[PDB]
Amino acid sequence: DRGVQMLLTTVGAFAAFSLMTIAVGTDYWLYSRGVCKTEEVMTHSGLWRTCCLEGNFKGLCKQIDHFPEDADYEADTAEYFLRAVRASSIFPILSVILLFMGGLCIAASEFYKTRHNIILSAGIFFVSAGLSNIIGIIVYISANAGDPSKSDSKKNSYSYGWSFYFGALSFIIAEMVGVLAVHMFIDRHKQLRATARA
Amino acid sequence: EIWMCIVFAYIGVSVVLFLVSRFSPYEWSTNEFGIFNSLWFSLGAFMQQGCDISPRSLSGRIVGGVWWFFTLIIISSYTANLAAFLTVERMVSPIESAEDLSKQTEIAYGTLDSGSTKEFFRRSKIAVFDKMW
Amino acid sequence: IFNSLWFSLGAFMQQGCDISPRSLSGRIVGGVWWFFTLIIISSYTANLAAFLTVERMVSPIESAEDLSKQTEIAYGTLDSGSTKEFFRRSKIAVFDKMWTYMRSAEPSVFVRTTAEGVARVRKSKGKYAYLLESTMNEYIEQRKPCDTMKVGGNLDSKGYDIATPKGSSLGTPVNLAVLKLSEQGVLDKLKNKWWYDKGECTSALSLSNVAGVFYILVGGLGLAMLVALIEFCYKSRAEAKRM
Amino acid sequence: MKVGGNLDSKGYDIATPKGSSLGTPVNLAVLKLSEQGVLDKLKNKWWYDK
Amino acid sequence: FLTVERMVSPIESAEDLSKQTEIAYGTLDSGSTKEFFRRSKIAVFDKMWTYMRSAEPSVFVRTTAEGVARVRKSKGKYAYLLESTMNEYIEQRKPCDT
Repeated sequence: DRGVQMLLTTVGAFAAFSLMTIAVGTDYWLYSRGVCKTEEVMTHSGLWRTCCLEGNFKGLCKQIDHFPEDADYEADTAEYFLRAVRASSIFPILSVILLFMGGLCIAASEFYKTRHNIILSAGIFFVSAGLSNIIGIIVYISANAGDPSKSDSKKNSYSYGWSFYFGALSFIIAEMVGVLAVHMFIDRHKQLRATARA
Repeated sequence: EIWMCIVFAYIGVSVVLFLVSRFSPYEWSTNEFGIFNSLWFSLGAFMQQGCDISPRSLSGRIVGGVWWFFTLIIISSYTANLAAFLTVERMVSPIESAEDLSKQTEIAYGTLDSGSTKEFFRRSKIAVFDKMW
Repeated sequence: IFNSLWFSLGAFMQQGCDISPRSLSGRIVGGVWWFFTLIIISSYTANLAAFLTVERMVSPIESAEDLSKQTEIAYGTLDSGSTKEFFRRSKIAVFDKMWTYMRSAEPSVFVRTTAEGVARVRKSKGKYAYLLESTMNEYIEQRKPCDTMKVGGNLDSKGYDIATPKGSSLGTPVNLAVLKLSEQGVLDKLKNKWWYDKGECTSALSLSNVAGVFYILVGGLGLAMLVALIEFCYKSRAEAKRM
Repeated sequence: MKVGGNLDSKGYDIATPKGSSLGTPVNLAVLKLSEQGVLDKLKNKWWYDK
Repeated sequence: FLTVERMVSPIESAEDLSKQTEIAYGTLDSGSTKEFFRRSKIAVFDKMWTYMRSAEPSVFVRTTAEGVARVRKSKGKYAYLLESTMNEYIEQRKPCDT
């Protein structure tokens, strides 16, 4: 049914957008021992700052420095490019923006019933948001492999938090909603052709 | 992380293939790439088990080609790393420092009930020994 | 022309083909391409396995005997001091062969003093090792830029003592004081304060090893989507003008 | 197996009576043995060689 | 399997025998062969002598006939050190298992 499909698509789009927004903002991305305001202690690393956990200075959210220029080293250009991409968090933010645009397209689709191309644009935005979320996850993990505290699971035993899994769940919902949006675009054009046949 | 990203890439590839195969009304269906069929195609491509259908459009073929390259690289890497693991034996010690014993709790540790070692830990000003003691 | 490229790509990736050549020449082309693909893919897998295995068997030097047998990395002591005298007079089968290596070696592994000998290790990008006191080794390990490290255990045993003139009233009380500090742990705390408290410093394949294939996959997905929308827009504009 | 470094520093010494004629020559004997590596050889013989 | 088989290297010199310990080696219980190791200071030779002197069970053999017999009965886990001229002669004798 058109109504239940639209309701499910709207609910899923809102859920994915909220999950992505929470994941970007929240700092429970990774559990790893680190030093606040660079004493080492267990911390929950996020996307911009990491706060001390069960430590002497517990609650100190030290900002994550993405350019360790202590040794004044540059190495290759690719490492600097990856560090810059991680630091700006361009891809999770782009995923959030694309999810918002898809949601606004879905909302505006009700106002403009005769314009079926809006629903297709919403589906494209949702799929692109999922792709950007995938890129962001890949870049995040790759840059995390640079530092020993976020790597070496054998000894460090780092753990991913619920905020990271919120973004993982956000990608799945956005892809699921993108399937529904394309299905509704297909149904709308099929109905238009069926009406013209009569 | 590799397995998680493999699952995510599989889902994304399936969705993108379904979208590029059936979104255009001017292609209406000539192909059989529904969402279920797209998921089946991607799963078969990843396991290198062939396919009952193949994409015919340029976009669907680009999606299939990049997924095939990804699958080839990933399967070869899995086989190579399994061979490396089965060839070389790497036995490591879970504990190699005093501070590591203090940090963990699964492995117990103790000293003489009466001796110099007891007084060393009972009276100590280093951070590690107190956490140990 | 378009379907031939698709067949060749599918054959190279060893994936399911929708069509197969039926003529003799087409089948010859397919067969030689299949043989080439089989050889190339097997070669890639075998070379990757060799890379990973050889990297897995690599073991860094930890002890002196490990350093003694291998010759790729040079090592040497000071031009003077007790380091050479220890090796020259050593009768241990491990240490003596190290002394013979340094005596006959070009360029001279011996350094004028510790200052640039440590810098020699720094500028040798891991190809040269320096032998010196453990206490000073730990100090440099804890100083900027934190690029040198101490491996293994001590080759011999020495000690630093409080020096007092022979026949002095401060001999016995100082000796008792030194033991009292060691028993209480003051000496250990002082060593920690001036070395570490004031210091300035797996097997499975990781995502970093295969990040490029993920980037290529997502870029291909984006390019395919862009092509699909371009085709759809062109078809819509063509149909709109016709109607 | 033994893992990690030593926690502290301790030594074994040759006990002698207070104010005895053997106190001094024994001290030089131990120090002289250490320089020539006899003590290292003696430890190696009874620990690793045997 | 294939890589490990390719990495397998049989012992080929005195040094290779000294480094490993799975394959035991012995000498005559009394003779010039035993005296050679005792009054030896070269790093390869004396390193074995520490093993030979302190070994359980004793690797020394009373008679040369028993030593060669033990080599054959040990299916390759035991090695015999003896004069080259007699070693070559036995190698050409039946059943040609040494």
